[PDB]
Amino acid sequence: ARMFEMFNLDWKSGGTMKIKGHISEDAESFAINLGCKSSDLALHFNPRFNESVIVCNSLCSDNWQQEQRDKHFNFYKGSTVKIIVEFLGDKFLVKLPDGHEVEFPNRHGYDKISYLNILGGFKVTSFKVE
Amino acid sequence: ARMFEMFNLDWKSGGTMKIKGHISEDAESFAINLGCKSSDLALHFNPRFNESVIVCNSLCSDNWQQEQRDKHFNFYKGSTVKIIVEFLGDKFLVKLPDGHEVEFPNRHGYDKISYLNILGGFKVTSFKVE
Ligand SMILES: OC[C@H]1O[C@@H](O[C@H]2[C@H](O)[C@@H](O)[C@H](O)O[C@@H]2CO)[C@H](O)[C@@H](O)[C@H]1O
Repeated sequence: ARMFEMFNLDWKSGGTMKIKGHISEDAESFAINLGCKSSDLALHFNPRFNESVIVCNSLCSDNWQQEQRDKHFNFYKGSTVKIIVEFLGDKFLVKLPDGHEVEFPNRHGYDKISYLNILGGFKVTSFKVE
Repeated sequence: ARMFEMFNLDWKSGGTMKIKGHISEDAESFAINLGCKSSDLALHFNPRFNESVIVCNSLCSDNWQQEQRDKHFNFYKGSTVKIIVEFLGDKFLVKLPDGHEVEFPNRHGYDKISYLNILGGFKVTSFKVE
């Protein structure tokens, strides 16, 4: 379910967002979604424990686009983790705890991200945006 | 007017929450609301620029209880402000940047808070809950 939702971010290129939180002992997945509203997302970052893969995708009027899969998966159920997202113009970059970077294109050319939600087995304990 | 909403907080007595953010240049008020759901609030903390007062209250099934008004008002439109809230057994203590504390009684004897929202002219930039 919906853990966290924020509206009216005014997050722009050069922006950095730091999300720390607890992954449920029973999690099968969680997602950090960034866009302009629930049905329009620049970045859906979704670690999936069953397939041991991080899937990224974008959502356009509630239509999912073509996903990207990263098999560098060092997430653990029951743990507290820090995820850093950077809004880098033509792409998003997600830095993981092990220092791996997941890169995802800013396909639809957002210049501002106003909406965030976090769903699934992830309880936010710290959030910072600049 | 809804800016930030979290569910499943699992925040318990002895916990501390830090909410720092930017008060809109054109803000008239903002509110930090903590409780069990949007209709049952242990704490509604509402600084109002049109009255220069902080109104506090609790909400019991969409009924407001007795207001507590704090005339100590050192808030400024357009500024960034850090607010700390401590969940104690008898009360919520809200620590303000200038050292003033607002003590609001824990009228409904909550020992767990699962719901937070922030409304109005306040953009969170740093949130932490423990
Ligand atoms: O008590 C919190 C509650 O206040 C409402 O506004 C009040 C106002 O504080 C009071 O002085 C006047 O007599 O009645 C108003 C309406 O009941 C707000 O509507 C609500 O948002 C809360 O902030």
